[PDB]
Amino acid sequence: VPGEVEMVKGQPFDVGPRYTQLQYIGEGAYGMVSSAYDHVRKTRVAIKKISPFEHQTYCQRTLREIQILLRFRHENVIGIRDILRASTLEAMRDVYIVQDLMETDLYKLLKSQQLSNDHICYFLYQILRGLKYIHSANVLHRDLKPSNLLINTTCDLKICDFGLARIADPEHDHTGFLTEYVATRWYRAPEIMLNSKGYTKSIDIWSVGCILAEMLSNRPIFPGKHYLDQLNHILGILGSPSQEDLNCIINMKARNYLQSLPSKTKVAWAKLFPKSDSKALDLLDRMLTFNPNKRITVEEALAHPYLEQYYDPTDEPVAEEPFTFAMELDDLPKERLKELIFQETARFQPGV
Ligand SMILES: Nc1ncnc2c1c(I)cn2[C@@H]1O[C@H](CO)[C@@H](O)[C@H]1O
Ligand code: NA
Repeated sequence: VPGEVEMVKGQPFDVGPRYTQLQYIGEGAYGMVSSAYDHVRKTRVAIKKISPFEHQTYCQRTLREIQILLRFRHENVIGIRDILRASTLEAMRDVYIVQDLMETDLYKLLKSQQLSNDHICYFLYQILRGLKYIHSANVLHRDLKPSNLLINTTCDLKICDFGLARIADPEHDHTGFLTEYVATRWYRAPEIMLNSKGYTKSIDIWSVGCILAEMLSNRPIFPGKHYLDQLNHILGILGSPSQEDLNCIINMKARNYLQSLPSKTKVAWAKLFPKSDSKALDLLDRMLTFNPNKRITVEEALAHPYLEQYYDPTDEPVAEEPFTFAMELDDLPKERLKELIFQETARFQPGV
């Protein structure tokens, strides 16, 4: 009963005999994710097809994702069940990451129903419980948003796609005005368009800040066409930055842009969100600060009263050891990255 190559969309998904009955799950600026029947574990799983190697940048992102996910182990973080790839370096064209199948994502859920303050609260907790574990290893997701937040029928939640993940390092965070980035625009912290590369845990807190407002209204906050517009959507709600708040902002252009913007007063949350728990609104406020230095940490957030029903310090594991990368890897020929990916996946080879 051979066959293999079922194709999701119009691309091959060579994962059989183990898995068959493939079904496209969705996007992935990264790779393509499908669901399939695992014949040994006799259960349906999710399997992402990554096809890098022809782009050094993709190679980097794929290697980081793999290396991190292979080393992480946490309930609110998606693990890797197996990794399929060619037994020959030369013949390896893509990598197949087999992961536990989740029913939906937070984005699909927000589009289908209005969450109760109870659901909103529980998902925030979980997101933060995973965030704590991730930050403990000094890792930054940098692309937290509704789609990267998988959820099952039992309301379980686990963080997604670490393709843009990197290690903190606030030493090389300054970058200059209007220096672009890859992460999803609607969730970019304001300092991203002003003077930051997003190399500090504060970048993750803002995103979660956006996600909370989102679960509270079933709509982005902050959309933005339109880079920069994004910067203006934020100021629209936060109001014009405080003096010393800048300021903190010595970047000629950044400081002048902000200066040329018509004064705008902050919009009370309880105003843009009438009928939402005050406890939740207070946390949000502390997550969406214009200044990254004043932004609430992942730990104080979990300790915030709105999560008091879930907060439990002896049941929110932390990373055993921090992580660090090259050291050269950023500037390295994509082929040498193919070897690292071929080595990192070695242990899953039914053979070598
Ligand atoms: N294990 C899983 N179960 C179900 N869906 C999954 C996963 C994984 I890994 C990713 N996705 C969905 O695919 C989208 C693109 O990354 C993500 O936004 C998400 O929609
Ligand atoms: Na994923």
